[PDB]
Amino acid sequence: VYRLAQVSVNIIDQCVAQGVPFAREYGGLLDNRSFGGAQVARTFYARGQTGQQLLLGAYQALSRQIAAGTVKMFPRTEMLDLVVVDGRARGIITRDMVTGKITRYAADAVVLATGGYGNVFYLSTNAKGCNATAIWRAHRRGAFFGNPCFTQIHPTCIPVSGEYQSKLTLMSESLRNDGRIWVPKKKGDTRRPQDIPESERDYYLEERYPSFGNLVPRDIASRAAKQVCDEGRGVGPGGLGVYLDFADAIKRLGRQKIAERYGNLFDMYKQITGEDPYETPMRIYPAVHYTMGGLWVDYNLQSTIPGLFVIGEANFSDHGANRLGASALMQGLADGYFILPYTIANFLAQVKPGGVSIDRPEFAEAEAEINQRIQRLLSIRGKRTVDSFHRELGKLMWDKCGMARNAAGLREALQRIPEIRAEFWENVNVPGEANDLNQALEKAGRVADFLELAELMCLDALHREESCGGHFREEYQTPDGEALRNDEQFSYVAAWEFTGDLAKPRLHKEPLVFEYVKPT
Amino acid sequence: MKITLKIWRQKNRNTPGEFKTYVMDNVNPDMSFLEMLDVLNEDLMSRGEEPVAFDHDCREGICGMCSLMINGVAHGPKNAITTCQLHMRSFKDGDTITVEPWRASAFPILKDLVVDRSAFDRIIQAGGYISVSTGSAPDANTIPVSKVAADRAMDAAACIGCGACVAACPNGSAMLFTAAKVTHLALLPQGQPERYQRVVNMVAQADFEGFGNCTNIGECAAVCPKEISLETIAQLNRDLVMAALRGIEPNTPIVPA
Amino acid sequence: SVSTGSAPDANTIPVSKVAADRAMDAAACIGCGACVAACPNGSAMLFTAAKVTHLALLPQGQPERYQRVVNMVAQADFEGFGNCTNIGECAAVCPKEISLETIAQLNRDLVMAALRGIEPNTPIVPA
Amino acid sequence: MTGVLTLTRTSVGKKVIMALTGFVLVGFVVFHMYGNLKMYQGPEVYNAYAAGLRELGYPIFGHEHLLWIARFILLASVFLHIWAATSLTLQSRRSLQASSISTVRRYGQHKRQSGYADYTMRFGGVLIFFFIIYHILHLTFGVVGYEPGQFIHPHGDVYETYNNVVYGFQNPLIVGFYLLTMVFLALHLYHGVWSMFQTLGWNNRTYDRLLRGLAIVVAAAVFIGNISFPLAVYFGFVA
Amino acid sequence: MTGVLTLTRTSVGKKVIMALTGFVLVGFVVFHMYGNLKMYQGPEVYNAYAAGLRELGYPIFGHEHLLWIARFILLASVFLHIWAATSLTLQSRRSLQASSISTVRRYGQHKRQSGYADYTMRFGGVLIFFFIIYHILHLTFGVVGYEPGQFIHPHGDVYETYNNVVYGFQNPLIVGFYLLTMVFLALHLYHGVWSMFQTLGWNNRTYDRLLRGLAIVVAAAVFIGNISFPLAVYFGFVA
Ligand code: HEM
Ligand code: HEM
Ligand code: HEM
Ligand code: HEM
Ligand SMILES: CCCCCCCCCCCCO[C@@H]1O[C@H](CO)[C@@H](O[C@H]2O[C@H](CO)[C@@H](O)[C@H](O)[C@H]2O)[C@H](O)[C@H]1O
Ligand code: SF4
Ligand code: SF4
Ligand code: F3S
Ligand code: F3S
Ligand code: FES
Repeated sequence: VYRLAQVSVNIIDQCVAQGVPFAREYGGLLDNRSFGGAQVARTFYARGQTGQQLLLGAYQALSRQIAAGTVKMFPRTEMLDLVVVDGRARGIITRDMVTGKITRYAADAVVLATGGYGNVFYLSTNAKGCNATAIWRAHRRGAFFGNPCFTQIHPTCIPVSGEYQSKLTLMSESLRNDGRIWVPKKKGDTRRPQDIPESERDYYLEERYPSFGNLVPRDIASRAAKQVCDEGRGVGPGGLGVYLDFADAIKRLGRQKIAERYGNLFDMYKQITGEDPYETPMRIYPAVHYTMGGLWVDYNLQSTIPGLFVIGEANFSDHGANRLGASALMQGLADGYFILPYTIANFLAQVKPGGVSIDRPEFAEAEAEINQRIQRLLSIRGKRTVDSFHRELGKLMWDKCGMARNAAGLREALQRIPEIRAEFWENVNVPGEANDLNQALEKAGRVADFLELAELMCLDALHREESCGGHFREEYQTPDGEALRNDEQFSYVAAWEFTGDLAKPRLHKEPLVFEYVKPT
Repeated sequence: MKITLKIWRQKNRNTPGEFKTYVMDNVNPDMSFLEMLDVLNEDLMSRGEEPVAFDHDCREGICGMCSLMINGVAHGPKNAITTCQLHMRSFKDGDTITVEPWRASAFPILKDLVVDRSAFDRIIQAGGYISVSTGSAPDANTIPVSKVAADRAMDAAACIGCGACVAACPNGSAMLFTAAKVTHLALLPQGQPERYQRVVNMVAQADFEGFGNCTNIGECAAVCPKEISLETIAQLNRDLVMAALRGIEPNTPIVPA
Repeated sequence: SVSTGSAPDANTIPVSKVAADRAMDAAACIGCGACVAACPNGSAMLFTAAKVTHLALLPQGQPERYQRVVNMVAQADFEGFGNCTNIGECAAVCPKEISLETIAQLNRDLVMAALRGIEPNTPIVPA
Repeated sequence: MTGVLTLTRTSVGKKVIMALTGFVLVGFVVFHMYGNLKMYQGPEVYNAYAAGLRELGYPIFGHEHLLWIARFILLASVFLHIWAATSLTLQSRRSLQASSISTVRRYGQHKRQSGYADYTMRFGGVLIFFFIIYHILHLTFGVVGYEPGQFIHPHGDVYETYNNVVYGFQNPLIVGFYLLTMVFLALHLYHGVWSMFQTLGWNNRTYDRLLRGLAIVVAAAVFIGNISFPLAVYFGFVA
Repeated sequence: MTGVLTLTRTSVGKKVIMALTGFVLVGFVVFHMYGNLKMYQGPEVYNAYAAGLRELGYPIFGHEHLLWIARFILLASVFLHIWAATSLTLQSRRSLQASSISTVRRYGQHKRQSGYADYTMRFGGVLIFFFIIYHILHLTFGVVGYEPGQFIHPHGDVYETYNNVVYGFQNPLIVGFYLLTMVFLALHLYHGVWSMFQTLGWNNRTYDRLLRGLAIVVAAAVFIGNISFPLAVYFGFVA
């Protein structure tokens, strides 16, 4: 964490040099803003697309290196397995997504920068293709999964209009600083939300939780929202949503200044839902957003497999049980620019270059396994689609391993996950062929990995008999609803080893000692 | 809503394509266009037909993956949005919607609606960057960028690389994409040391990749999701004229890998 | 428009000794208003042009100079000052001998800002 | 490394060449319409204008020297214009041949929101090229479109340009050809006067509407004058 | 957001407009004095100059076309000049009105060190405006200051400008009005030739004295020629 905070300054220098159009003041110098809950203005931003401009700078540097010939770029290529030779990550097995060709690549070191597994819950703020295939294959090859159950949610997300939808668009939580969360008191109401009288509105988070008034943390408020929607009282096309109303703030403050504060958000909400939030209440619903778990890495950003380096969201690393705002972009750019160049050189200087080709038996075994898996997926020809199984898995994981977790629910999920996996492998429909642009095949592979990863996530959540950050156990909480830690028994990182049994992975504790920031 | 869909179906690059008709009995007005395509794909899979393949990652209008020519317009009838940001409330009951890929020589079709847009990557590789290595950057406040120049460069830099400018251009030209990158890097001081080279290289690459020329028509700006203006193209033109006055010669083109 | 804490190293941007000397010549304005009193039109052109020249001769004043002159000129109109007939009675009485080259510099800045279509902001209303 | 001649290397540079040669050609077309407006002034005024075109700056410049310099400039400008137009049209056709429904359809539907300037510019350019060839052969040389004994070539300093104009627009087919070319030249000017400013980079938000208005004014003036000429000659107003 | 037309928004921009229109008007005044110097060559040369002002570029431009373009430019320049002068005079009057000894006196004492350019410039501008009106009615139109049977209007290409001038400066009152206007126009030029350079920013320490000398030269030349004309006509030197 100190290393990340210490290299953040170099990150900002590099991004400004690369041409990232950060916000400037009128005098020409950089402009800072503050997130929600932060006491300093330490955030550098493009107007509303900071991540786009950061990735555009990084992608322009990558394009410069592609032109220089030092980097070979393989887009539309999905890594389907990790090849470990003599205990080292010596290659990968990939499938071209257009021609369907399986290719073997050999390297002296393998870096996994494959993002988070937040899509193990079907409904999430992540992109449609975001998956856990790379880190799960590395985990099955010998990498330890560090705190898989550590998942972050976003409070303010645009809900779904039906069972078809799988993506919840993220809305700046700041929409929670100026709105009131409510639900009609009648379980089934046909009236328009603006026509509902004040006395007939259930303003939960205000009637309950008098403390943290209008400033409830995202976890408590989102658990309350999920409970309300599960009780049948939520609003929206499927009942999964709550009314974040802005009527009283519009009446109180100036509509012009409210526009200056949330114009892009309101226009986007009206584009997505078709309802103007200046008159009608906005509808929101919590969604899984980030996964600060991932493959355990050491100070050198190296996993349990020597030569395998995991960076970005794919590793556990240094977000703890809750990732701060504007810290995942910081961590990714830090790992890429100012940490991995050193630690990977440290690893490579102690080994000889080359010596492993793609003709090794390990490459052939991994390729045969991948081919057999793809053929089996294409040959099942069941009566259920891939997204049906993914939706069932995500529903179970969001109900059982989501913002509210308990022992009985996690045990039920641990019973059901293998059943869903067996039903998938016996009754999934993957049309098409292997050597074609088969998007159903890619989805099938990702969901096949998700079905195994979810069991580990639930086992880790049942393991941790405490609440910390995003991981919330209902049996370990303060009377206010906040997370209650057990630093005497759970002050460690749980790195899980794949033992060949999906239900019985091996737990390896990495003790945590705090010499500079004492727990409190 | 009852929606009739005339969707381009092509097996691969070599196979000739055609229009196939699909009737959606029930379409939710709140349902997005890509969500409706997903429902159609699920129906096709249940029936045993080949699902329609289209590019999509973010479904937020920022990644640039979605690329559909809907009813003759890139990204659908509604402007300043993407295909993913287009929802079925923009259509009516009984409507017929024609769904197409991008049509351009430099944007080959790989599947029903999927298009190979790597020519944009090779345009970027031909100078669409600032040649600064990691570790050599000075303090982030060493060089002042005026708020106006920063805002204009952020206006140009907000380009999701969808290729809809190429698709809507009558000439199939990548002028808006190239001009947006040229304007983004030319409005900042950090892009001054290599700007007159960059535009030339980039323009030459757009010629090498197979894109057309600019007749100053403006359909590219009409369909741009990010409302990138034709002022970017005027800026690129100014840069290219200035580079010609300086005798700047394009480098070797970025050949594909 | 530079905020506290964001300034770079003081030797980052070189200011030539001639430009620094000219900007110090303009910056030496004590805001007495004697230019307004000597001006037959009651104009604040020497004071405004001194400030415009001081900030426009330094690199740090480049990012907002063409706006600034316009705004400042508009404010001098809004405050009730007269126009400049290039009489020069402003510079005759100036305690700090602010030259009429400052007004020529302001004029160049305003012409350049007009060519760029710089619209004056809303005026500073009194408190 | 070859200087300004690097413009030929890029399509944008060829377009800049088109913009400069179109500046020249637009200026000539406006000046030509203004000069030919002297038909309504009368035969004596029109023939004096025709003769004084050749005798331009006589006490200093020789006979037809300025006119031959202007002719060479026009020829070079129009040749560069046509060459660059051919190259750019071929490039834009190759840019659409690979991925299109046919050789005549790119999309099953392509609704246009910003004009059909490509179609009008290219077809009107080919028409204008043909018209320039035929019109040179018609009025400058009188080797086509004339009954025998109707066209009077210049005899020293005596010019019968008015007689040639009067006897030229008698066949309704020639009048229709001229009117069609003037329609397509009006479309050419209407797009190209704005587009040549946009091509050189001399455009922005605030002057875009002004340049569109200038394009409309130039196109309308040239169209009105250049269609008034043969219509008035054919209808007997000019005789 | 408006473009160059944002100059109307500021007093400094209005002064820049007045500097440009004063460039135009100073050029016209110098050229007009130079042309009117031809009256000493004789009636033939003066009338030829008057006629050739209309036939400027006859083999190319029609009659009075260049003259009418020059007239429109002069009218637009003088209208913008007068509008900006009125706006700025009103602004300075408002600037002085609130704090002053009276409506006329500003200070119980104001010892001037850099001349009286405001007084002379404003009073001379009003006088020059009145003179332009009376002068257009006098010599261009001959509807004032003439006995019945002395002004000859140009019907064809034959001009009697020399006769009109000779018959014009016969009344001593008209000669005195012209002389007073020339004195105030000399003061106007003496300040404004330097001032238009100072207003556009084209001034510094090194060229200030050179521009003051240029202003003196222009003012002296125009004054000497423009007072020589009516004095010589009145005294019989020109007849
Ligand atoms: C009467 C003489 C002509 C005039 C005044 C004229 C005027 C113009 C102008 C001003 C432009 C705009 C240039 C730019 O966009 O930068 C233009 C474009 C064009 N002209 Fe011409 N033109 C003339 C003759 C021709 C001829 C003979 C052709 C024959 C092909 C032609 C074909 C074109 C084409 C194709 C374009 C647009 C190029 C493109 O598609 O990118 N023109 N013209
Ligand atoms: C109906 C309208 C027009 C009329 C009445 C007209 C009339 C004439 C006449 C009588 C000539 C012979 C004089 C000579 O060759 O010197 C001529 C020449 C010419 N015209 Fe036109 N013209 C018209 C339209 C155009 C247009 C639209 C163009 C556009 C390029 C054009 C270009 C030329 C050229 C290049 C010449 C040859 C000039 C020369 O040889 O010196 N004309 N025109
Ligand atoms: C031949 C006619 C005229 C010429 C050549 C002429 C020339 C000039 C010039 C060159 C200036 C200096 C502009 C500047 O300082 O930037 C000026 C200033 C001025 N002129 Fe004129 N002018 C003429 C007619 C008039 C008329 C008709 C009026 C009023 C009705 C007028 C009123 C003024 C005023 C008030 C100023 C100075 C205002 C100020 O500096 O604040 N002038 N003149
Ligand atoms: C005593 C000196 C002057 C003499 C002898 C003189 C002579 C003449 C004559 C004879 C005309 C009629 C010719 C014509 O209208 O084309 C005329 C017109 C004119 N004069 Fe003067 N003038 C004198 C001073 C001035 C001055 C100081 C101005 C300053 C603005 C001026 C502006 C004009 C204008 C605008 C016209 C009308 C031009 C036209 O209609 O084409 N004159 N002058
Ligand atoms: C009336 C006489 C004039 C008109 C008749 C002659 C027309 C000739 C043009 C026909 C096409 C050949 O035109 C030729 O196009 C090619 C590629 O298209 C251009 O080729 C050049 O630019 C293109 C991109 O712009 C790239 O391939 C490359 O940089 C270079 O080869 C040539 O610069 C041009 O000469
Ligand atoms: S310029 Fe606009 S339309 Fe073209 S690729 Fe970029 S975002 Fe898409
Ligand atoms: S007289 Fe000189 S010092 Fe006093 S306010 Fe005016 S410019 Fe400043
Ligand atoms: S529509 Fe095409 S011609 Fe240029 S201005 Fe846009 S790329
Ligand atoms: S005296 Fe007055 S007119 Fe201008 S130059 Fe000085 S403020
Ligand atoms: S899917 Fe990313 S822009 Fe539409």
